Amino acid sequence: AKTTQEKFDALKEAGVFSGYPGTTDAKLGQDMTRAEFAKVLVKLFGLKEIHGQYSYKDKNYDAKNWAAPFIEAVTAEGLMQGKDLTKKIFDFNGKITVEEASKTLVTALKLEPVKDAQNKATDWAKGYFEAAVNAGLFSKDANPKANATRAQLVEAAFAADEMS
Ligand SMILES: [Cl-]
Ligand SMILES: [Cl-]
Repeated sequence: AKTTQEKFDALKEAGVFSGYPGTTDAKLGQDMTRAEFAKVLVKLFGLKEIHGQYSYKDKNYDAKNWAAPFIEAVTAEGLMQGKDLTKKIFDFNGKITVEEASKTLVTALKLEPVKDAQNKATDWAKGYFEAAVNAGLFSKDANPKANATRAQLVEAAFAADEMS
């Protein structure tokens, strides 16, 4: 049984997660931005970065934003969409949620959302969260609406990698 720390160390070795300067602390209790999570997905699934395309209207979403090539890759791949679709806002500094991460991973693994799933997720996500739980990516007792912890994302990424 690998611990969350051992799963993180393996993912860091692989270039999927990064740690922090000066310490071996992986901050497993802390949160992750949507920009960072798009980079995680690009590394985890070996996606091509997309330069010189900008699908969203967020302020400071341009060539000087380090995250755009990753955000564009997960967008073209169908993994992430904006937080709001009429204004085309990605919310790159916003934190990724359990249920958002669930939808990305379920889609990337070509799994099927569960129809008429009953759980605490936002309506759009109930099926994705349920599919993610059933695949072992998140615990049934996780809060789907919460910001996902780095621990949770490590576990989910690790499991997804094994399924691929
Ligand atoms: Cl921590
Ligand atoms: Cl969990």
